[PDB]
Amino acid sequence: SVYDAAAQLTADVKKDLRDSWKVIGSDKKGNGVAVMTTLFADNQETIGYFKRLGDVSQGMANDKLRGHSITLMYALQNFIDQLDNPDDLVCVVEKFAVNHITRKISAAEFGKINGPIKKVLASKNFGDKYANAWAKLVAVVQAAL
Amino acid sequence: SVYDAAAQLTADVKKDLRDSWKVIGSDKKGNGVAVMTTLFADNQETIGYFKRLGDVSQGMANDKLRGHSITLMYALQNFIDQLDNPDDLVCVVEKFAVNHITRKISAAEFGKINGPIKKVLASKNFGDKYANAWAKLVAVVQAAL
Ligand code: HEM
Ligand code: HEM
Repeated sequence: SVYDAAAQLTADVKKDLRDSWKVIGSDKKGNGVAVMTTLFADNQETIGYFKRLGDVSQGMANDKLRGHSITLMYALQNFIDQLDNPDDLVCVVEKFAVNHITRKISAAEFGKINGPIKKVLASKNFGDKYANAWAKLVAVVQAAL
Repeated sequence: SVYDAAAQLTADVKKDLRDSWKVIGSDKKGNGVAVMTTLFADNQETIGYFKRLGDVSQGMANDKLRGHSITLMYALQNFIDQLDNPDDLVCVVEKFAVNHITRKISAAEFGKINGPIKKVLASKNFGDKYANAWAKLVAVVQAAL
């Protein structure tokens, strides 16, 4: 249930998400591409899903990858801005869920993003505490897949 | 090209875009739904394209329409944030262009959004000057369609 998952976002979790987002969200282009490139390096078996982006090994130099990456960060910004209202968070999460259900992405594969996020957070000095907080948010999307 | 269209947005245009967005973008749920509902009211022929959203006449009550509307406002937020870097604005614009090209939305049809935006701006007292500024931004997307 996406509703039960959304309920797991307690006061403490929401604070950690906001505090860390102030930092990671300050450079959407750079951190977005870093998240994506890490995903492709750590789980090479997912590259096949992104054929539309072309050669993702080019990183920041790939225009399609950069556009996709920046937009991905705005999806996260969207989630963070809906933390105050469970009903609105749910409706936006289900919106992006569809975008992935159409690409045949399961909850298990969607979860492969936790690794990259934890690595990007660690590079900015945010440890496991924040990684776990973000994992709970990703869990809300997984519940809708 | 899309670059020429984007590279043409002047300082005065960007200023009016940012000033009006500070207001219109402050309530993404309320103004986003207002935009979508206005589009359906004035251009009833577009209703069929949004069958995935269900009964759009339900407005705010429709969770799918609400999720779509809030998300659309973040697409505009994305554009606004990339105004000072034409290279970044272009790659995000082309990304959203693909989303509509896949739905067979022509440049002319995409332009139907100008009416709704003009009316929403007007509801907050932003006149023709501001409406013209937004049509210039919508034109950057049309250059990609
Ligand atoms: C925090 C986690 C993630 C977020 C918020 C997210 C967000 C997005 C967004 C906003 C889009 C564009 C939707 C569209 O225009 O159709 C997208 C596309 C996509 N996502 Fe994700 N995504 C996430 C994780 C993943 C993961 C882990 C995978 C694969 C294992 C995945 C696979 C895809 C694919 C295949 C596309 C289509 C790319 C294209 O052809 O343009 N996503 N995602
Ligand atoms: C200010 C201009 C507009 C913006 C910023 C915008 C933005 C968006 C975004 C973010 C999506 C979701 C893409 C996805 O996840 O697949 C979307 C979907 C869509 N848009 Fe637009 N759009 C605009 C104008 C229009 C207009 C005027 C039309 C109709 C003539 C149109 C037709 C569609 C359709 C049919 C969908 C698919 C909806 C669905 O089934 O989920 N858009 N738009």
